[PDB]
Amino acid sequence: EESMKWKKLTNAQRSGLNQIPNRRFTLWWSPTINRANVYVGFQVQLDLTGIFMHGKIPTLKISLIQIFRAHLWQKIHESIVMDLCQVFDQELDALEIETVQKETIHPRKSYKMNSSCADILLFASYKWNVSRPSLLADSKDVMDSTTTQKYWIDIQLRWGDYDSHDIERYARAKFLDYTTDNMSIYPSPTGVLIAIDLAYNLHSAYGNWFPGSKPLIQQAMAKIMKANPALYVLRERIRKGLQ
Amino acid sequence: ENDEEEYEAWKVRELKRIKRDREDREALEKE
Amino acid sequence: KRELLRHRDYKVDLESKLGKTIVITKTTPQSEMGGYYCNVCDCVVKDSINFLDHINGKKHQRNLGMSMRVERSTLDQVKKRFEVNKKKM
Amino acid sequence: DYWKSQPKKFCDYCKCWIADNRPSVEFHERGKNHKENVAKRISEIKQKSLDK
Amino acid sequence: ANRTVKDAHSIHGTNPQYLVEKIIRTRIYESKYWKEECFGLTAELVVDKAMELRFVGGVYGGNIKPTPFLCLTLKMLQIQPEKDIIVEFIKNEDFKYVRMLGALYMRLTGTAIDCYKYLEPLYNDYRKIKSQNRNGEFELMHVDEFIDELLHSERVCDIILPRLQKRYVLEEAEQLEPRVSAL
Amino acid sequence: QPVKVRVSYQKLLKYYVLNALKHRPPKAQKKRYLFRSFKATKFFQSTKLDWVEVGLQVCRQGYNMLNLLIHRKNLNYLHLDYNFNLKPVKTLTTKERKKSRFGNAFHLCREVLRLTKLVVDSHVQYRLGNVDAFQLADGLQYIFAHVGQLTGMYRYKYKLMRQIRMCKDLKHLIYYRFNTGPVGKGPGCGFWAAGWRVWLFFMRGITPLLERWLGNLLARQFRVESHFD
Amino acid sequence: SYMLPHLHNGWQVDQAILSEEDRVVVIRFGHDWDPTCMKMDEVLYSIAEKVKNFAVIYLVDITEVPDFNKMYELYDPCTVMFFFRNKHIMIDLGTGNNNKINWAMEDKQEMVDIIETVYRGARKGRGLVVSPKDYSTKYRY
Amino acid sequence: ALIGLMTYFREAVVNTQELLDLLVKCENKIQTRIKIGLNSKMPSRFPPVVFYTPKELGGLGMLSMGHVLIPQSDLRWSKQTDVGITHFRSGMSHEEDQ
Amino acid sequence: VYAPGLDIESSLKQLAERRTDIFGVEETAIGKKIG
Amino acid sequence: NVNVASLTQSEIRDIILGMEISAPSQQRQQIAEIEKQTKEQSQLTATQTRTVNKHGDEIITSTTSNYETQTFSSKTEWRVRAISAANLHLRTNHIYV
Amino acid sequence: FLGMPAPLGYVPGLGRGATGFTTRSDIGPA
RNA sequence: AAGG
RNA sequence: AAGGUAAGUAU
Ligand SMILES: O=P(O)(O)O[C@H]1[C@@H](OP(=O)(O)O)[C@@H](OP(=O)(O)O)[C@@H](OP(=O)(O)O)[C@@H](OP(=O)(O)O)[C@H]1OP(=O)(O)O
Repeated sequence: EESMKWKKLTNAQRSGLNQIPNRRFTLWWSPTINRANVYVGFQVQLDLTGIFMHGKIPTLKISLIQIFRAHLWQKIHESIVMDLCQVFDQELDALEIETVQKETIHPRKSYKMNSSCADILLFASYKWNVSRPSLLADSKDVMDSTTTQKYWIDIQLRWGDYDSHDIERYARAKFLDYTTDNMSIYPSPTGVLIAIDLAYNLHSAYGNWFPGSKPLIQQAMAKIMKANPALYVLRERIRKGLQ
Repeated sequence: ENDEEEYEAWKVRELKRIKRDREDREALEKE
Repeated sequence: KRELLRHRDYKVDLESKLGKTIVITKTTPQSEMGGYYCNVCDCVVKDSINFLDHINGKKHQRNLGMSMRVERSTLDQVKKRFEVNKKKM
Repeated sequence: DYWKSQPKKFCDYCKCWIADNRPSVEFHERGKNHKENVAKRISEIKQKSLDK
Repeated sequence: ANRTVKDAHSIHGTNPQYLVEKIIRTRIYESKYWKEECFGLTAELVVDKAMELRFVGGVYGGNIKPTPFLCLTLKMLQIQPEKDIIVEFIKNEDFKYVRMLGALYMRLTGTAIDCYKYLEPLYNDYRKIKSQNRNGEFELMHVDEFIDELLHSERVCDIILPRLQKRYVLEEAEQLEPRVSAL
Repeated sequence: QPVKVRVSYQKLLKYYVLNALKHRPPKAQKKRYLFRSFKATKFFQSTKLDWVEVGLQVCRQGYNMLNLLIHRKNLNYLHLDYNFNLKPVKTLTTKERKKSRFGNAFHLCREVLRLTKLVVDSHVQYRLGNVDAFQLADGLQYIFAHVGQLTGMYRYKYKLMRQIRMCKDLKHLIYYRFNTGPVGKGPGCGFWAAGWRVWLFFMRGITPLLERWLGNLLARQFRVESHFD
Repeated sequence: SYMLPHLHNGWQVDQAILSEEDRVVVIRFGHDWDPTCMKMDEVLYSIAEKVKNFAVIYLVDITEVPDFNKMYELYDPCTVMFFFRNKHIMIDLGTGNNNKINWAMEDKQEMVDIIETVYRGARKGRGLVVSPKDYSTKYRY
Repeated sequence: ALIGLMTYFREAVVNTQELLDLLVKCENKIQTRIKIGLNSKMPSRFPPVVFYTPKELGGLGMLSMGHVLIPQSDLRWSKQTDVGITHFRSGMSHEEDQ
Repeated sequence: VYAPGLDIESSLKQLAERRTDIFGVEETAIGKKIG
Repeated sequence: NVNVASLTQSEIRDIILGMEISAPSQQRQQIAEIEKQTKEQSQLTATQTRTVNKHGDEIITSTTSNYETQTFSSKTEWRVRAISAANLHLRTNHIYV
Repeated sequence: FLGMPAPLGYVPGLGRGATGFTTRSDIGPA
């Protein structure tokens, strides 16, 4: 922006270059302008992204297209799934996991918020004892609800606005909706859904838990959020857009 | 066993149908 | 010479290749590419639903020497179908 | 915040613009329309040569 | 195909398939069951598919997903069967679901005279059946209950049935004999 | 009396005075009759029918006309129900919901036909024996006193706030002259003449606009101080 | 308004769109007698010499040449459309109609900027360009 | 412009009721200008935080000569700790709108 | 860039034909040509 | 462990000076892959998965885009365990009898 | 070319492969 | 590739 | 009721 300020440019070029401050301002406050409470109307899902536009905010849309270029959303989902795969592979014997399988899924699986499939499938050497569904932060688990031999993990990414950024409520709703509808198909009734708020860097998980799954996955997700490569790319892109 | 339970359910359904017919007739009778 | 429409006696293996991975190169023609393919109409479709739409389409039936018209059934054959279905089980 | 436009390729035979990467280019070239346009261009070139 | 057969005549002054809502018709036309097992169905083929029915219902789930029973009903609306075919469906005794499909078609397209002439005698059936709710859950009811819903409920299996002249009105004009129940 | 009915009286007097002031003698004209000229052409026949039957016929014809208008550009994803509610058959894409756009005139016609459908349906319910004559009268009174609730006419022409406010004022007047003495509050007022008159006087003025719009749409074909230099 | 070249049939309009390979074909659909068209044509005449390196301006009477009324929805008093290499270049003006300029402008520099943006976007191979100025409001205060 | 006006007529504005209505009208006009610059459609409710936040924190650094209420729904925030996620609000004890 | 002289004259003649509020003797509407 | 012949003049100047050509970390290598578009991405592999359309209909689709296609080589996968069991006699020489 | 007449049997729409557009349904002759 |  | 259409290439 500084270099072009002193170059020979036409009026259209200079008019286009005076919008970058407005784009920076719009994206700085984006979790506030881009709200369904602020702009009452229908939602449009940004292509290649899980971002819903509650109104035509081209000043914000243009700068959101840059941040999620080169399929950043898909790469973030894939990296988180892979990291959880290594986390569960490192704890095969302690958790009595006979094998950890990363399920084949749609390339646009992270994009589809209407319904979702399992991301990581866990098989048990012997049947696990499954607790009633509970949040990741919650620690009061009876751990005696039912039993299973297949455990699935769902990774959900979202771009929360100011009003809707309660990641725990989002995880609860997604688990109680995908596991109880006729759209989402899962290998087993028991599983956990992990929701990530990319706009606020909030993470949570709702669903069943087997002994040792929750205590491991807590700091697993914490470290993933702290030091993910694709998450770091998103952070740096947001910082560069915000200057 | 299963046949007896089926017969009991069929008799209950027939009684319910008789009651429904009586109610339908009484709807016109009252009005 | 367009014969009347007839029901498909064979099920379609929509979920036959679930989870499978198919390697495709430049030389590989449409026959062995991923997705669904019909030789009758020589086309490739990458959906189960779109493949069902295609095999239910006008052009696919036309390439089979067929027509979209469905024959009106008769009472005798309906009764005989009832009889044979009852006898089968 | 600098905008880098993705390269675009113009298919002369079909007179259309496509993305300049291997997947999009190969998908366009493998299509029926591109093959028909290429054959038509070859036929027109031969006809023009004979007419000349 | 998807349109009504040419030889078919109008029902209630409209297209025979139009007895079902356009939303539900569009959902049925896009269903996997309709595109797979209902591409071309004659009366024989409908009979063949009718016995495979395991439940009766309309649509279920958050998204409108039709049951095979509704798809077969719409198929019979599309390709019009003759009245004697409907009676033979109703006259069936071994299979309850085929008789229910015939009764539903008779209620949809038959005259108000026919809805009491051919469906009221089915009150003698009390066979237990499974009915799928709009939430995807299945519940148990009986044949007589389904006939009562057909003859008295405006909406059955997510279909708004055509208006019926009331039974006492039909009895007063004495063109239909009053129903004499077995009990 | 409550404040609302006093404001009702004042607003009714305001409308009366404004009508009296703005009155102008009718302009001289040659007597031309639309229905007489309809009879002259061969496209129209005459008969005598029950009013309820003609109401059903007019409702069906208006529904058919609107369906013809809706499916003019082959917009198969828009469905008009029999209560005249325009609803989509699927989850419309943004381009789909942009191309499925109609002017305020179309929606005003749709809501007018919806009001007629409501009236004819009330009369049919009376004829079917479902509702009583007193119930039919009370329902007709509720229809004209609550057009803003039953239909969304004011959204597509905000000048109908005048008609809606006048209907509310007449409702207040008739209710507080009616629910007096032993008679208390609740449904059963009836006396639907006032709102009926109000909305027919609305129709006599809204007719030419809709005639012009429909004629333009259904046809085969579709100062100095500024530019003196 | 009368100094600009005119096209007298649909074939002439097609040829004018087809002839120019390196310039934007700006065509105004309307009537020389319509005041809105008079304003737009005066604006186009004021800039005709300036943009002659990358734009050519033609005027078409939609009554004399009705071959594009149904196609291009030319049911407005004035309409300006942009074509580059036999492709209609849409522009996001912010008015809800991205296909044409259906009003009359008052600033020559405004129209020149729009023409330049269309030219650049079409040269890059784009079917839609974003106007440098929004027209969701008239900026009247 | 606003401080040039106010610091000049510091004592005379308050008795001038026509000026109080003019300041609010002009402030709302420029806020509407910013809102329509953001999106074409007008928001149903637009938070004052984006307007009146000082430019140091990314806001516009707006100065106000009007009575603008901040909804209590815009004073709540949450941060994620190690044990879990904790929700916070500003202006507790169920006070009136700030 | 600009139209030739005869074309300018023809365009002005068409404008005068279709603008009777400026030209002609009788005055029809802005767009009409009959009078 | 590099050859001096392949070093360019700029690299030689950097070596002579104190400029440090540090090898990017494993985290930094992953960041570069994510930050940049896939190099000459070739959709040579097609995967069929059971998904839903935009109207909520279960559908079987074949996709070639190289996303969500990374293979997780686990310690339980037989491919890893095969080379793990290779040269197993190393554990045989040292025992705790 | 300017001044030249249109060739007989020429459709000015598909002669150059032009594609139309629709902004709304209340505009245009069906 | 499928729909009127 | 709008000022909320990505522009495509394939099937
Ligand atoms: O327009 P309002 O004077 O407010 O009338 C409303 C109400 O109307 P809504 O259904 O539109 O809310 C009833 O009026 P009707 O619908 O019956 O015409 C009701 O009437 P009754 O209880 O007398 O039947 C009652 O009106 P009233 O003030 O005459 O009691 C009530 O008024 P409030 O909302 O002021 O209670």
